[PDB]
Amino acid sequence: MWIIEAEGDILKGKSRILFPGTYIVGRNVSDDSSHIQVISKSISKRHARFTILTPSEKDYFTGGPCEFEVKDLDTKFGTKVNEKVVGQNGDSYKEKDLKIQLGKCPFTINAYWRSMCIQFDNPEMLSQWASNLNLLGIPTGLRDSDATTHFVMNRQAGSSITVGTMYAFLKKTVIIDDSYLQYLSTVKESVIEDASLMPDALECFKNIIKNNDQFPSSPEDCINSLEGFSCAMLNTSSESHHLLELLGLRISTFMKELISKTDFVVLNGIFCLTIEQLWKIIIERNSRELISKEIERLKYA
Amino acid sequence: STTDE
Repeated sequence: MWIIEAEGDILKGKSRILFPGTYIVGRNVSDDSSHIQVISKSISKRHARFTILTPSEKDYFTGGPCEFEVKDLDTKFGTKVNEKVVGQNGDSYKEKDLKIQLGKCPFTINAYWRSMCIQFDNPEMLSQWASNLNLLGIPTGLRDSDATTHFVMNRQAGSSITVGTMYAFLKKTVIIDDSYLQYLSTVKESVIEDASLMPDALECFKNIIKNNDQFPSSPEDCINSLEGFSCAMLNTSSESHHLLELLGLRISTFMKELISKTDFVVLNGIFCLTIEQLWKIIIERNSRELISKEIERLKYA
Repeated sequence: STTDE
């Protein structure tokens, strides 16, 4: 999401999260959901318009920012972004750091993008929440992305967690749920400061995994728990390969050396396992000669 | 208030 702050007291020492939509920025304007007061001699009463576009689907995958546009409102002393004069018709920016000078004000408004892309585990969940989050500047999606910061698991309806959840946990993504989304549905009209929505996501995550037999204590104890072992699967996606890598496994992807060198087959007279079955073991027992001894029992038998 | 330096 986009945030602005400034040096000096030109924004009253406060930062602000800017959602998609339009703001009028100026000396004689009151801080509400669509106006930003910036007090300095050389800033016009109504000085600039900032327009933030809503995110595209691509940004969920690239981690790119919402397009940020600046128009100068025919002012006395002009507007610059990153030292470039804003012309008539304005300019648009897709960089993640903008230094915006209004007039001759010696202090710049500093706009920066904080990464936040939300993956959903369920298509009906995505369709219900996507428009809501997009209006906050938060890209969303279903498929795997390297720009994902948060992952929404389905209601753990007294049942097993999905591979998407297991994967998110392991790559150290913050796992959230419905209750945090309900919180986000609260905030569009609000004027709130930098990092306002992030810690609640971490609190949600920490509470989710507490007393939960689908999770161990941390990603750290799961990571490399199967080192020394090796496996094989059919047309492994790079995500499932990375998932198995994170468990410390040696992987051989296929389309006498597939059989006796490889300890088991992961799926979707050889010995086969699902990732779902592998997760059950990856939690269960204690040590490296215990939590990897039940997996070593399933191989010999 | 009129804008200046």
